[PDB]
This record gives sequence, structure tokens and C-alpha cells, in this order.
Amino acid sequence: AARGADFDHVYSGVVNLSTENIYSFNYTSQPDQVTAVRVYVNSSSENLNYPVLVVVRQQKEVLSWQVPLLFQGLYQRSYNYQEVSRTLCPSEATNETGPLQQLIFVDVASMAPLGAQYKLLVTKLKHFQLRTNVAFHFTASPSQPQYFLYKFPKDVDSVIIKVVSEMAYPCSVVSVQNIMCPVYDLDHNVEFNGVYQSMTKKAAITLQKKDFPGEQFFVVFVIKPEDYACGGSFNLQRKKNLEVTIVPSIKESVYVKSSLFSVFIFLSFYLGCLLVGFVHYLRIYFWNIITIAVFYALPVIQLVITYQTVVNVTGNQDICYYNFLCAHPLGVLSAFNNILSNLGHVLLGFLFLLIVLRRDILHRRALEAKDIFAVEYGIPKHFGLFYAMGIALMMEGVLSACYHVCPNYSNFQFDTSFMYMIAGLCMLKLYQNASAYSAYASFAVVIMVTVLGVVFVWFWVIFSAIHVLASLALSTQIYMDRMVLLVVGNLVNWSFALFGLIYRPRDFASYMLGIFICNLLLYLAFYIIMKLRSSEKVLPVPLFCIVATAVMWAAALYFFFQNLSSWEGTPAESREKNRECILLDFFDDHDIWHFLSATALFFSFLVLLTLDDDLDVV
Amino acid sequence: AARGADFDHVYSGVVNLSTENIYSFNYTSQPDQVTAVRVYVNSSSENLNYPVLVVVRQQKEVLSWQVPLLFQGLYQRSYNYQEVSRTLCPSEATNETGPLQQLIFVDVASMAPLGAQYKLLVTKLKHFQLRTNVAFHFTASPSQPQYFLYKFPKDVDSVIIKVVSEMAYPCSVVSVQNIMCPVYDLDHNVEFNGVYQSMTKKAAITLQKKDFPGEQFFVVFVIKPEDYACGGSFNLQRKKNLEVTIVPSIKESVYVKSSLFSVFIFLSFYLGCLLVGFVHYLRIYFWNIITIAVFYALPVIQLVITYQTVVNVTGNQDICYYNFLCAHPLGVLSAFNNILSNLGHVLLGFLFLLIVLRRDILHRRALEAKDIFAVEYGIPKHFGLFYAMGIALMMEGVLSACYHVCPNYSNFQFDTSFMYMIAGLCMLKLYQNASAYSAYASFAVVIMVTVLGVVFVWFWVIFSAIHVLASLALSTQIYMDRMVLLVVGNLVNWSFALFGLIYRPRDFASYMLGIFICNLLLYLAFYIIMKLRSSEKVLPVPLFCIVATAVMWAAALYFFFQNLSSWEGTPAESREKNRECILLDFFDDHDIWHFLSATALFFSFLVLLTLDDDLDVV
Repeated sequence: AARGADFDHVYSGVVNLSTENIYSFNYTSQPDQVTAVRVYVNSSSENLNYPVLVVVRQQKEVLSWQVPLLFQGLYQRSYNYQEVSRTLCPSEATNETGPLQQLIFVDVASMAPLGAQYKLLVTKLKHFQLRTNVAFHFTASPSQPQYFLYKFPKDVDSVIIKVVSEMAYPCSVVSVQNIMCPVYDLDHNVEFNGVYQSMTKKAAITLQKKDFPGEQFFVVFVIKPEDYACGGSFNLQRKKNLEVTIVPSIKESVYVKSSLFSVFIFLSFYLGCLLVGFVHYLRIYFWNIITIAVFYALPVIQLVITYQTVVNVTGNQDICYYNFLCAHPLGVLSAFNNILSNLGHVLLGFLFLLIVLRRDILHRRALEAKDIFAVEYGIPKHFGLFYAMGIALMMEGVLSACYHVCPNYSNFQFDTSFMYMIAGLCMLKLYQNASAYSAYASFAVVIMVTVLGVVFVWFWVIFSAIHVLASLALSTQIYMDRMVLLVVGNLVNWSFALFGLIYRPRDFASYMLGIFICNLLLYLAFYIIMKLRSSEKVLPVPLFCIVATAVMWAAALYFFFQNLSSWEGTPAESREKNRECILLDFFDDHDIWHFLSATALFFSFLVLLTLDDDLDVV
Repeated sequence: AARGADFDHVYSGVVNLSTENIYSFNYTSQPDQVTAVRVYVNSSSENLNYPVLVVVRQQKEVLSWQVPLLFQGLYQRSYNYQEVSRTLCPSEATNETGPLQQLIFVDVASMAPLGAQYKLLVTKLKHFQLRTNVAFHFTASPSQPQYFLYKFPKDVDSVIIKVVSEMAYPCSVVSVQNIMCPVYDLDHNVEFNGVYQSMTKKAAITLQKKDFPGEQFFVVFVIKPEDYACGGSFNLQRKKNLEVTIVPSIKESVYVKSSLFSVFIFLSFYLGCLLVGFVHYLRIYFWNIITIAVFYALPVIQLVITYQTVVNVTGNQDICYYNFLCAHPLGVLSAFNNILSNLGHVLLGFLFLLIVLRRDILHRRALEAKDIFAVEYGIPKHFGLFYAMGIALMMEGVLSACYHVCPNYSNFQFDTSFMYMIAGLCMLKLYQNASAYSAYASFAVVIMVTVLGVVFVWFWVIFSAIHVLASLALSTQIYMDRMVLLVVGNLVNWSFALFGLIYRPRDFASYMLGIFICNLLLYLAFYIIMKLRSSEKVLPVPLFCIVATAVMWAAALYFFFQNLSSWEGTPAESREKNRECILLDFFDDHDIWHFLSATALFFSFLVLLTLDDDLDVV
């Protein structure tokens, strides 16, 4: 019992308590290509107490739905849609089997005393297979989910899928499943299997060839009914216009050609320092700091790899905050362009403990043999702080090379934490004890207290008075021309504190921008303009070094001020600010800061070291 | 078109490509009680290429399934079941509406050239509603999931649901949903809504009355096909015999009657000390430790409340490791019997800084006025360690009262961490500097290194030699009778290290059991048997105190040696060892250790303080 209907035609009729509508669609497959049937069903109006029930029977599948669809959300609201569409599964073919005959049965029924109205349209899909470097243009809906198929090529072993929306809204979920057919297109079971990502404007998924049996996969797009998870708020139709692009990945030569550059650019400094040095006349407090440094590192190297294993096991790519367009994977690590750029700290913090140790050896030898108290400058024994300076670079580099494996909220902002100490020591600038030893750990304690309290009684307005008092206390000791300069510096610090209180950009995230002014104040106390009535204190090598650290600090602020990701306000809003890669397709735009910060801090420390000349001969 | 069949009868027949089987069941509801229809369908044999498809149509629901069910699991295995059963949703009634007429349509069809065989049985449910303090006896299966209904009483505002299996296997999931009917009984969508727990032998769920609209809820039981998540391994039938019990919760009077006891039991010590004291003759290193103590606490009080909020938001009760039969909730906190028992540390660490400060004041006054160098015992100025002893109790109590909000793996075992320092100081026992200051932080560094390295090259065998060397080094300084005692102690320590290496009970969890021997060695060096040829050094008050700290250390080891939970080997195996509550239905069996450890450590420290008598008059 059937009617023998034909494909691509609009059918209408009346259903009742006894009348049932039967349709039978017969089609022949091919020994190649993929076909995909699609059923669209529309209801006229009303029907909120006696809906229409449609069942579709295949050889190895039965599907069923009611036409007046009713969703449900938070805060006791009810949405109702009146249009249903579905994409039936394919059957596939082989080269050893001929053409296949297939039958689809569609039954429509209702349970109403008077009747209902329905419209049926069953059509084949012409464009079902995505190709390499070809962009599509479809349109989704919260009651019309979509899926497509992709086949791996013979040479490509990895693919990046890029999905781009247009306006802002509504949110969606994208999934990557393997080639079977208990296919999951409903919203409540879309997260059961496969890599899935929430997206509101952008999405990027990285896939490999060795993890898929048969080298074919399904990309599934589903639209969220209520945009609550993405951070926003909130009947007739929603609609969405997406765009999907598949691109290949880089080869293996780039992984060598970039690491060779990033390990052959920091030996020219060694060669230069050697050349400059060997041309002359044509020729236990530290011990009690390692035990504290090995206390504040082991929770990081017990939490980070655990989080990485959790992300690499459960499937959810919503726990870490990477840059999803420039995250190259290697091995267990999923970001191998933010762990090889931190190799500058632990290699440029080793030229201090080859020069200042030689200077210590030479000065102690000169004290042992010659009379070092003749024509000297104010107790020449001055070291012991350079050894606690040139090891904080390594203890900042090792601590920075463990945060970029999973940026999250538990790890907080523990990357620019010891840099506050490295820029706020300001002890060796008081050259030529009681209030310094106590304030050494107290400075880092106050910095950590401010960092913790920045997130949580008018913190912005309360900090201006404390900053002004601290600036006045510092300028009282540092400092009439000197009094006028101290007053101008205190006024500038108060104006900067008032401007920061007026701004209040990103609360705890703005702690870096608020302590950059403190670092500038600490690094603007260069007294090189003392030559009004004093000695010369100027030489070509410190003049070149102060020119270099004046020039090379301007460039290192631009890449700081370009924001790429964000650790606040949902994990689906980081993807909007994502950017691509420059400089040989390996380095990011928040990865040329770890190359300039180290080589500016090293030159500033060298300026601090090599200064106070033209007095050893007096 | 129908046949007019009757309830509770076995029907059989043959289906084909053209023949379809229709059944129509008409039933009348009642103005009270709950009915529940249940459909059982059985297939004879074979049918792996042409299955049987069954659809059930109601007024506001359509359900559909194939009879030769096929599941799927990891490692490319395929299971097939031949029996299906389902429980249809109820329709419910009101007191303002009369009896309701309902019709169920059951259609059976196939797509086979020869035929298939099927058996249908549709029956009503007699026992559908659970009652208070009544235990049921049902039987589940991985292809037969179950659900029941419960209604809140008029006085009870909270309920504990206890589910108990029998043997070990197989695992299951239990869910608590609200009263609607898009009911979720399949395995892939059971975790969409509601509180759910994985269970293999035991489960306990706590529910409240203010969170459920209408005061009715659904308890859903579903059996897992593959027992992989619970930790185990791995066709005809599985089967499971459960048991469910609903019990009420305690009143509000217990929350007052226990806190009054647990704050009125620790003032009798104050009254006793006052009475003993006022009866006589009828009458800056510490400053540099607060800055380090406020460094190792803020990640805990940024991670713990975040984890608690995550558990209290997402629904998953599988991230923290509580005792699910003795976890009383109050407010945001879900365990208010492990945060009010840690109030003993921060209240019994305050009787030292009222007695030793008075002794310091009296001794300084006596030095200022009288000649304190007459008839004294070896430089009577001895304090400065009691002030670093009586504040580690508070810095262990505050650090212990933040781990019991969510025991997990990231928090590790950071509860008995400063107790290693508190028991391994052993500095003031060398009475009457160079190697002590260096070894102070080094002892805690070695303890933290051992704790970290215990989890991860024959650690058990390598530690015996290090322990023997450390024991020999300690006994060389501490210590012929003294040499024989030192040799016997070194031999006993080597035997204990060999026994611990032979045992190796729980690796990193066994670090507490392996350092308990070290604590016993440090607290067994009491030289009170020096009276062979020496002075008396014995008085009634230190004799009573050494008797008390000898007696009250035996009882505090039993409750340690009773294990209640475990932080390793899946989060569904902690529930097997769970126990109930003793001592006025509030305190646990791992909560009478925080009351005896403090009052034994305080008496041991008092023994250390008050000793060396009978020499102030000589």
C-alpha cells in the first residue's frame, strides 16, 4: 500500500484520527559518489494540543519527529517552531558491488478530531562533499542542523578547519565525528563523541590523519537555542550564515629552519662580547634562596601536565586559552611556539655569570697583590647583588615556560610575577642596609598582595593615595633642583595614579598596566645629568649601551599593547581577537615580546653594571 | 484499522515486506494515583541484516526502536541484544477533571523477503511510587533502564537517597530529574540534566525541598555497558540487583547542640590552667616569616572556592572526594563537619602565648632586679623557639581547614605538610647554631622533596640507605651505654626502613605512614632515664604530663589507621569504604583525629617546655 511518488515535489493533504498518509520513495545508487536525501516538513498554523507525527523508515534506521516542535530553556520560557528538516544517512558503495536499490517509507499521522495540515518535500543533495581550498556558503537554523563529509588526500596528513560567522549571534557548536551512522545531530547528544567547540564568530579545529580509521570524517554544525554560555542574554526564526574553509598544514622543514634561527641568533651576542673583550691593548645569602625557589614551582609542575592530560583525554577544547590560529602541535605539547621562544631568558642570563665573576676574580687578585685602596671610588667591594640579578632571569624564564601550556584561571597571571621583583629591586642604585633587607621580601609581598587584591571598597581610588605616599617616601631618600625634580616626579606619579583610577581598564588584568608605570618610575631614576658641577662619568661604551636601551624599549611596548587573547568573560570570546602568524609562519604577534624584553632588560642591567667610570684613575 | 487487543497477554505473529502489525490499547485513568504502561518486545533469533522496527504512538509522544539492538564500545567490539523493554510516560490527573480516556498505538514492521518473528507483551505497573522508609527490590539490565517517582512530604524538607548493589559489577549511573516527560533514559543523554552519580556498589544523593518545583522528582537508574570508567576491564545478559532506600535528614537542634559542645569542651583546659596557676602559695626572625607564610596560602584560597563553585554549578558530583554518608551541608559549604573540628588548633595554639610570655616577662624582670646568674642552669635565656612553635599550630589549622572543602588530586596531600616541620624541628632538644640554621629550612625542603618524589628508580630501596645514614648522623651528635643505645636506635631505624621498603603500601599516600616512623624516632629521644648518676630532674607536674602524653598517643593512632576514603584509583571506588556517623550524629570516624592530635601535640610540647627542673635551686 503506497502511492508511488516522485522526488522533488510538494505534497499536501489532510490527516485525521483514522486516515494515515504513506509515501514510498525508490532510488538507485551509483558505484561512486555520495548521495544524501533531505526531508522538509512544514505545518500551517495552530496545533498546540494535537500535533502531527512523522516517521521515516529505511533498511537499517527509523527516525521519528513531531512537527509542532517545542523547546525549553531556563527561567520558564517556551519556544515553538513549526518547520522540521532532516538529512538522511547515506548507504555508500564499493567497487566490487553493482548498483543498489533503496526504498524510503514516510508515514504521516495525527490524533485530532477535525484535522491538521502538512506539507512534505523530499529532495536529494547535490553538494555534499567538501574539497580542499574551496569555501562554501550555506545557512543554518536552531531546528535545522547540518553535517558534511571530508576525505583525506594522499599526501596531506593534517588539516585546519576554519569556520567564520558574520554578525555576532547566535552561538553554535561544531563537532568532528568518525564515519558511521548513528549520527548525532540533536543538541542534547552532540557532545557525546568527537572533538567539539562552541563558536559565536570564529572557530578553528586541527585534525590529523593517523587518528581516523578510513580517512573520512563528518563535520557537524548545530545552532544553540539560548545564548547563555557565550555570555549574552535571552520565536519566529533565528537563522545563521556560516562559512567553512579547509586548509593544509605546514611541512617539517619549518620546524628545523625556525629552531636553527632561534638558536643561532643568540650566539652573535657571545661572539660580539668575546670580540670586544679580547681586543684590549691587542691582547652566602644565595644558598638560602634555592630552598625557597624550589617551594613555589612544584604545584605548577603538578597542575599543568594534569590539566594538559585532562584536555587531551576528555575531548573538551574549552579549558585552556590558546591562540587557535597559531598553535602548532608537537608530541604531547599542543603549543610549540610559546615554549621555544622562552629559551632567550635561560641563555641570556648566563653572560652575567661569566663577566662579573671575571671582574670579581680580577678585583680580588688586585686587592691581594696591589693596593686597591689607592685612587678608588667608595669601597670597591660592591658585588653580591649581580649574582641575585642574573639568576632571576632563569627563574623567570622557567616559570614563564610553564604557563603557556594551558592559560587558565587557576594559573591566574603567574608569568609577570618575578618581573615585578626584577624591575622593583632598586637597591644597587643607592651606591656610594637596615631599611633595604626588610624591604627586599616586603616589596614582593606587597606586589603579590596588590595582584591578589586587584580582582576584589574603591581599590582604584584607595591606591592613588598609597602610590603618592610611596613616591614621596622614595623621593625623600633619593633627593633646590633635586627637591624640584622630586616634587615634579611625585606630581607625575600622582597624575598617573589618578589617570589609572579614572581608567580602571581590566581590574586584575590591568595590574600589569598599572605596574608598568611603577617600572618606568624605577627605570627613569638615571642620574646621568649630574654633570652640572660633578665629574664626567661618561664613556663611549655606556653611551652606546644607554642609547641601545633607550631605543630598544620603544619597540617592546607595541607588541605588549597589541592584545591577542583574554582570560576573562567566557571561553568563546577569546576566538574573536585571534590573529594569524608572521615571521616565517612560526612566531605569533604575542611572541616577539619574549625576544625584546630579555634583550632590553639585559642591556638595562648592563647599563647599571658598567656605569660610574672616569673615577678609577682619580 | 486495529484488532482491539487486551492488556497483559502474549502476542506472536509473522511480519514481512508488505504486512504491518497494528495494535490499539485503550485504557481509562483515575482521578488519583499514578499508572505506568510497560512494553516488552522479544525477537527469536538471527536477524542481523533485516531487523524488526517497532513504533509506539501516544497523544503527545512518539517512540521508536529496532529489536535486534546493537551497541558499540572501545577497541572495535560489537555487542547485540535481542530483548527490548520500555516504560511509557504517565499522563496524570487533577481534582477538577474527571476520568480520562487514552489510546496507545503499537506498529510493528520489517523489511525482509522471507519474514521475522516477534513477541509483544504490554502490561501495567502496580508498584510505581516510592514511600518513606520502605526498601524496594527490583532488577536492572544494560538494555532495560528504570525510573521511579517520589513526592516530598509536608514536614520533611530534605532527603537522602541510598542505593546499594550486591556483588561488584556492573557499573551504573543514577540521575535525579524534575517532573516533566521528555524523559532521558538512554545512556548517551542521561547526563544532560539533573544531578547524576556513577556507582558500582554504593551511592548516596542529598536532595532539598526548595529546589524542586512541585515537590516531585524522578529517580533514573541506567546500567553502563562497558565497565571502563570505574577502573576494571572488558554478550548474552548482564543483569543487576539493586536496592534503594529514602531516609529523612536531621533537624536544626543538632547543629546547635554539637557546636556548643565543640566550643565548650576546650575552655575547661583554660579553667584548669588558670586554677593550677593561681594557687601558688595561696595567691626579630619571626617578622621575616609572615611574608613567606602569606605566599603559600593564596593559591589555595583562589583554587578551592573556584573548584567548589564549579562543582556547585555544572552538576557533576565526581570532582571532590567527600564522605557521602556523613557530609552535612550548610550554606555554600557542602561539608560542615570537617571545618568546625579544625577549630581546636587555632584555639589550643593560644595557651602557649599566654604562659611563655608571662615566663619571659618574669625572667626578664628577675634579671633586671635580682642576680639571675646565681644558681642558674646554663644561660637561662632560652626562648624564641616557643614563639615559632605556638604559631605553627595556627598555620597548620588554617591550612587544614581549606583542604577539606574539596579533596582532590590538585590539592594533593597538603594537610600533613607543616606537621612534618612541627614534629621534625628537634632543635630545642639540644639544650645546655651553625648546623641548625641551615638545616631548619632544609628539613622542610627535604620533606617536600620526598613528598613530591614519592609518587615518581627503586625509591623504596634507595630510601633505606639514606634513612640509615641520616639516623647515624643524628645519633653521632645525640650520643658505652650511649653508644650502644645509638647503635640500637640506628638498627631499629634500618629495620623500619627495610620493612617499609618491603611493604610499599600506597606510594605517595604512604609518605604519611613512612614519616610517622620518623616522627616516632624524633619523639622517642626523651632522655628522662639520665638519672643513673645525674640529678633528679623529675617533678609531679612533668610526671603527670609525660603520663598523659604517653597515654593519649595510643588512641590517636587507631582513628588514623581506620581508612575511610582514598584519593587514587577512580572516583567511584571511594564510595565502597564509606561509613556512617557516631557521637551524636555529627562527627565522622576520620574526625576524632583532629581532636586528639592537637591535644597530644600540646601536651608533648608542654613536656618539652616544663622539663629540666630541680636545678634552679642548686
